[PDB]
Amino acid sequence: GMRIPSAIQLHKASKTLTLRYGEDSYDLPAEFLRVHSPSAEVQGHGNPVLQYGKLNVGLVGVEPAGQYALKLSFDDGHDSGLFTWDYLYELATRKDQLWADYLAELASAGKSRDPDESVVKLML
Repeated sequence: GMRIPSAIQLHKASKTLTLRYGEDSYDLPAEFLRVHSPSAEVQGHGNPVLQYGKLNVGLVGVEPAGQYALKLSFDDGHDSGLFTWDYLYELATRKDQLWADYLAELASAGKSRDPDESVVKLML
């Protein structure tokens, strides 16, 4: 279709993107959106690489990049890439499942969200 927002909030005190998919109003965190950032002005590469040591990011700013994508700035980022519209809303209704998925990646890659985490279990 198209899904173009009217609620835009980055909630800078809590770094939360709020959006409204059709009727339904969701509020996603900044650290999810940094790692789920398919850069789009790469123009030569596109590997899936795990993005870790990024937990304490926040959102710093947000303005519409024309009519088809939303320019998004991240404190612990590089403020480049397109997010489109329909991909933003796709994420808006998917985050938890994608998060649970990205957790298992971080769990087993022997890295962490946290810049200085301490995996001190033994379960495998």
